[PDB]
Amino acid sequence: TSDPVRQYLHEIGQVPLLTLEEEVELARKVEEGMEAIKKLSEITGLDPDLIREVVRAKILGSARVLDPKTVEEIDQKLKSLPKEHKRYLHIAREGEAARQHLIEANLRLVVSIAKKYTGRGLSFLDLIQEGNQGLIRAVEKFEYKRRFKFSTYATWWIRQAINRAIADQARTIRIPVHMVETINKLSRTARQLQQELGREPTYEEIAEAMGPGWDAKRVEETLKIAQEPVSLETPIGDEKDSFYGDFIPDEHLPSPVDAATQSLLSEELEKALSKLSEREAMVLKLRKGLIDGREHTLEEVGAFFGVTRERIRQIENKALRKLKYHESRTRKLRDFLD
Amino acid sequence: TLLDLSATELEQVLYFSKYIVLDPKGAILNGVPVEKRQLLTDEEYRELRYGKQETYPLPPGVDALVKDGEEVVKGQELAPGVVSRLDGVALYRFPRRVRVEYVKDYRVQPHMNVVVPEGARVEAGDKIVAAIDPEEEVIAEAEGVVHLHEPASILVVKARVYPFEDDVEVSTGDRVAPGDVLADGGKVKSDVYGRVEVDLVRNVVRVVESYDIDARMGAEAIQQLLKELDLEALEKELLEEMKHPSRARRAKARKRLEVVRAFLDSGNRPEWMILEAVPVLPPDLRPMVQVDGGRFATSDLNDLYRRLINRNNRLKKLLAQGAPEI
DNA sequence: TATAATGGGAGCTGTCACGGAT
DNA sequence: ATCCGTGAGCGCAGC
Repeated sequence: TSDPVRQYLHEIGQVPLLTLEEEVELARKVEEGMEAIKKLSEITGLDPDLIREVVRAKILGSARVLDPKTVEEIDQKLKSLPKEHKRYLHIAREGEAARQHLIEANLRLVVSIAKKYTGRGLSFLDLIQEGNQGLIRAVEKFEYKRRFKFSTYATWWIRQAINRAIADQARTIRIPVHMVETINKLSRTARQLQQELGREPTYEEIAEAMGPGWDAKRVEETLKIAQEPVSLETPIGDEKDSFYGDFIPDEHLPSPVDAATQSLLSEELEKALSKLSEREAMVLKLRKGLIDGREHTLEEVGAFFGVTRERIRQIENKALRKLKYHESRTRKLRDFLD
Repeated sequence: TLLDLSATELEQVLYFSKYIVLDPKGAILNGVPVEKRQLLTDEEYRELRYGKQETYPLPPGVDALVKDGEEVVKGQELAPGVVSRLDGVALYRFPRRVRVEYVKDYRVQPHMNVVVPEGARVEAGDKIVAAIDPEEEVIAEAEGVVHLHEPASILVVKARVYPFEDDVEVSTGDRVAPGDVLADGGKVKSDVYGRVEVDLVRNVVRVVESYDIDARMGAEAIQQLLKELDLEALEKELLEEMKHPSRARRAKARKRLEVVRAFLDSGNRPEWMILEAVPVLPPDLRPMVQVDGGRFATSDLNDLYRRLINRNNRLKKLLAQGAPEI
């Protein structure tokens, strides 16, 4: 109980193992039921998924958390069919149940498969949940006409699901599986070099060993993308009294010196506009975007003052120049430029 | 403390080790009737929810002392070496020998399957056995009586038999109760609570002892239970026991009452102790900033929160799709 | 997309005193 | 009685 592994082991360990006769019967019954769903879907004209779910819903029960009156309403129609038509409904119910049994029983393989996919950034149980997820799709597609034992076709979806999951849930930064795959072959080809060369590969060796379109630049580039973030709570010193974030500054937030200088700059800049008329200053405010943050074009400023752009443009120049003269007596604002 | 549940019992419910029944739905386990707030193990919950179905293995090569449709009891044997340790209806499983007596013996194989009931009158051309290859399919050579023997195993299910001739109004999976009409427009009715499994092959509506017991697990159970609790009432009951001679009784009643009173005076609802919407701290307070080295560094909270999301959406999909409870 | 494949893997060891629940 | 969970000095430096 304390060990969730042992718990799943006993939970599925009570489910007997299906014999070929039992397996063939169940898997066959599953297939028949699904096709019966098709025929019953057609006869009803309803959405095949909906009727599959109303059949299952009944199989599972309202115990599972499409209000339940719906599934009853449908089931009423489903049962208002003649005897022959209800036959396929009955078979489809039997198939949904056989689906469940085949799954529940063919899971010890999923364990014996995921036990070798561990140590890849995900725990046994997380991986198992993925392998079971894929297994349901595999059971939904498995055909006994092939005559291959379930283990054969099942493993494909059991390995794909876990392997896909490892590539989907192992990076704090979501990186596409194809990229992960390139990175994996980079390490594979690299290690080959490392063990052969008797030393240690470089950007340029692996690049050529990889093949065409592969250069040293690309190697380092791919490694840069592969770079993974580290924990801020990482221990510093043998005394666990310090952490990384303690020794990491804030660059974003206004630093009192920066905010102080901005307050001073805007004050002095205004004091410079006090050396102009409000028309000259206002023109500059809109044009430079001091009026309301948004800088307004000359045509807009001429729309505000009701003036030809040329006159607005020229008075803006006159105003800037007047500021320059005043500055040539002060140069107080230059300090803020720094 | 509020639900008068032990810490072990809590853990069992939250970590899915034992079911807690919220409505007994007429459930009898070991004779004793089932009550609300009762802890059932998995095996028990199965018997009460589904049924008792045990298959005893027959050593291929020996015939069956029992026949399809017959009923057996504990102390009675299916075959010379295999006995039934239970009573109920017994069904052949994978009969290896089909011998239709044409008023002839035919071998059964793994992939082969049968579509006729035992003791069925047949004529030339009808369908009796099917297989993957119709070239290897068995047909009805002439008029004859169906007979099946040498089953691989016998499923002795504790169920009841309800033969029918008219269309059924019950599909396999449904649950039934004594007197519930099953088929034949009122003629075929139930004889006990159970689960129905229409056998189109044998045209028999079987019912296996089973009720609609509501024995849930996890916080959903605890949340409903907490929501059902009436604080005012529980206060009264604890106060009355605060008048009991035993010192320990009054002690525990006081502590429980302290929790109850806390919820009453505060106005908080015990169900809030169960979480359905988890908050997430403003990302600034738990960031992944870029260090001077150019690398980024994240708080452990981020990897915890993501871990939950991975599991949650995984569950949402699995639930929405529907899949074995296990 | 199919030989068949069906109970895991690694354990931390040289404190202790107190309040609490069982 | 036993077991579980709780705390067990402050800085500075720590490459």
